[PDB]
Amino acid sequence: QPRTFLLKYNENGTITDAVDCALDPLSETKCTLKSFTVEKGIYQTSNFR
Amino acid sequence: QNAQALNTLVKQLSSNFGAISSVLNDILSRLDPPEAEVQIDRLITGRL
Amino acid sequence: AYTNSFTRGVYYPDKVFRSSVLHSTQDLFLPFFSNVTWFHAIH
Amino acid sequence: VQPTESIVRFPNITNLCPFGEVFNATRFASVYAWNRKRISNCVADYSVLYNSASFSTFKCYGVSPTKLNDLCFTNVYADSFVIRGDEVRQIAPGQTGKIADYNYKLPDDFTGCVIAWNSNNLDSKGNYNYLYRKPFERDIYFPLQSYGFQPTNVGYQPYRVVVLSFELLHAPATVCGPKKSTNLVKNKCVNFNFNGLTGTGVLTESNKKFLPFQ
Amino acid sequence: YNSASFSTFKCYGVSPTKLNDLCFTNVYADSFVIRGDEVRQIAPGQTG
Ligand SMILES: *[C@@H]1O[C@H](CO)[C@@H](O)[C@H](O)[C@H]1NC(C)=O
Ligand SMILES: *[C@@H]1O[C@H](CO)[C@@H](O)[C@H](O)[C@H]1NC(C)=O
Repeated sequence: QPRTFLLKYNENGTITDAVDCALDPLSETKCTLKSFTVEKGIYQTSNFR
Repeated sequence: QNAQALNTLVKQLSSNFGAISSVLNDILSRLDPPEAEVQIDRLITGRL
Repeated sequence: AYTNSFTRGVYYPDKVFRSSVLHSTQDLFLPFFSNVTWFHAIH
Repeated sequence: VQPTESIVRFPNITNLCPFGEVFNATRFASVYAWNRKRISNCVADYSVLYNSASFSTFKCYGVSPTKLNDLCFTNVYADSFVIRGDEVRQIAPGQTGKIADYNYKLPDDFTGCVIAWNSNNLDSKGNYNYLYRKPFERDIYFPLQSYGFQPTNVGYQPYRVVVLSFELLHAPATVCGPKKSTNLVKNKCVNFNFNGLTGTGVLTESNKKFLPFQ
Repeated sequence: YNSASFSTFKCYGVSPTKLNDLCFTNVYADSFVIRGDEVRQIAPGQTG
């Protein structure tokens, strides 16, 4: 399916992990921040309609 | 905040702003000047 | 018959080296934790 | 620091491209179901086409014909078919009418060339064989029609057309201009050009671990 | 501009209606014959 994925390229330039940015709200949060770790907070990840 | 603003300013060079490519050297390799200027004016307007 | 994809089936989206970085691409991917149909060669 | 010299690095291949086998084919396809050769792994002179008096038009989009010998593409797709001389107007990106929709819709963002010429010498006889009716769709009660070509026909005369569509992807290039490669230079500010990727910089050899496809 | 003889009268950077309002330092008039098909090519930025 056509999806946004956030891809973790390591030091050697192999992809070692990914976030499917449409999977769940934590995955939207990771992709909103371009980050696999998320610090404690409230994050405006999207607008629904 | 400084690092985020620089990274954002640098990353905005990748944007088309409506040009056929966001790379200045593509337009100058592909297109002759009368048609190239129409694409470069869009890049100048977005980058400015 | 079905099984879960888990996080299987990501692939390098383009012919480019990148390193120590997070890159957000959008492309045709296998969705995470989706079902995959399961079949047998025999039996 | 201004660049000291230019460096040009095209692929180490020299076989000339098969454009003659497109341009001199015995029959160009019926436009409802046009034909499409792929050019790859060869050197493409475009000045031998653009300099030819044989062509009534040579019009390009996303590239200028004067520049084509500097470019270096991954594939080139050559469409071939026949139409009436009025319908060459409809073979352009963003057009409207019978050819622009019902048989040969171009992409709205086409990068390529449309090369068309009168063929009333060879496609007229009349001759009734050439059959007419989404982007690069082949449009195979239903509509079917064919052109009537007699040498007495100018808008109703046969025109032959080639449409070149250019693949500017980031893969290993295979259809590249006559522009010959130089030596490589390192630790010096140079006006480099790899496969048409022009820039300016200090090239220096790197410890980075490129994967074999990158 | 009022003559029926001119098959084309294409002006750039000025409109043929306006020209009686203007003064110029010079006019140059460049005079030659071409085949009717190439009358397209006699323009800023055209090719062939
Ligand atoms: C990176 O490459 C080096 C050299 O091949 C190797 O020793 C190291 O284990 C690699 N690390 C990872 C995380 O792939
Ligand atoms: C088509 O045939 C002519 C005569 O044999 C030849 O000169 C020409 O090179 C061919 N066309 C192309 C595009 O090579």
